[PDB]
Amino acid sequence: ACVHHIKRRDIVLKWELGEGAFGKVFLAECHNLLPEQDKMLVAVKALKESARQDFQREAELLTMLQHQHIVRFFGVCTEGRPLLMVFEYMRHGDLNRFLRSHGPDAKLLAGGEDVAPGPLGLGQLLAVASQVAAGMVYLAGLHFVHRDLATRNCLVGQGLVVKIGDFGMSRDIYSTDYYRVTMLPIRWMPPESILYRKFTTESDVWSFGVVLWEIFTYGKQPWYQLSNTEAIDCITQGRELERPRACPPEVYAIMRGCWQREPQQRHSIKDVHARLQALAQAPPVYLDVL
Ligand SMILES: Cc1ccc2nc(CSc3nnc(NC(=O)Nc4cccc(C(F)(F)F)c4)s3)cc(=O)n2c1
Repeated sequence: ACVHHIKRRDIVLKWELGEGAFGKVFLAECHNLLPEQDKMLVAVKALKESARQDFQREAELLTMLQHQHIVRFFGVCTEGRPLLMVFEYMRHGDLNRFLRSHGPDAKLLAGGEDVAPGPLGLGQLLAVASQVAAGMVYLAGLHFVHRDLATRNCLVGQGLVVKIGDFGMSRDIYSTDYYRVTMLPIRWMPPESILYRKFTTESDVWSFGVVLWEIFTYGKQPWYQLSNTEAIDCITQGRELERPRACPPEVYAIMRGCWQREPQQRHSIKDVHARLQALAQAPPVYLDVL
């Protein structure tokens, strides 16, 4: 009723794209979806079913959260089974894979339609960071706490448009990004979330700090040199991730502003976005000097 509905005959499955424990994702054609295009490509998540409640709850939530830098959700197909969720197709996949595929080792081959060859430049990295921050501003505005913000949960589309999601499936491809106790994204979590199990807007800005670090390391795992327990010890004792090689000091300052140990002392995501956007939009003369 709140959720938009799509007729099963308007979805034509093409092939699989990914697969987790709670579902499979297919590339599909969807007819009569938008006035612009009579036919268009979409990504279809098929539920592996109790789970219908979570499914319907997720659909209601996704419909509410719709915005420029949040993953575009078109609606549901509930006529017969399996229950389908229909999303915008994002051709570059998740931001972590994208970052790794354009690292400091990348050359002409990595070049493409949307992106230059070689490592992503400072200007491109800032544009990615800015888009993610804009998504987190919107969620902060609505008083929603993500709890699992990381580059693996962001998608990258044509023209390097970047959008936040939350893929149940991330627990499968990126299993080593979680500590199993339930699965906790320890490496992305602030001391108050690890110690006291409190998750807030402020724990999300900490996590965004880590996302910024991921971006400027071309998708390396935070604390990759550490086991899960060693990482808990480090975070709880106040160790901070080192400045990435590609990160200018100005941007590392924005990361540190996210990692203030006291939640209330962390900069607001709005301030973080404001600074990163200014930098993303700054002229090459300015950016060449950082
Ligand atoms: C090559 C490739 C591979 C995979 C692929 N996958 C897709 C979408 S898959 C998908 N599944 N479930 C989803 N749900 C979800 O994110 N819910 C959610 C829950 C809470 C909060 C929020 C948030 F973030 F908005 F706040 C979102 S989004 C499109 C595509 O184009 N893909 C392309």
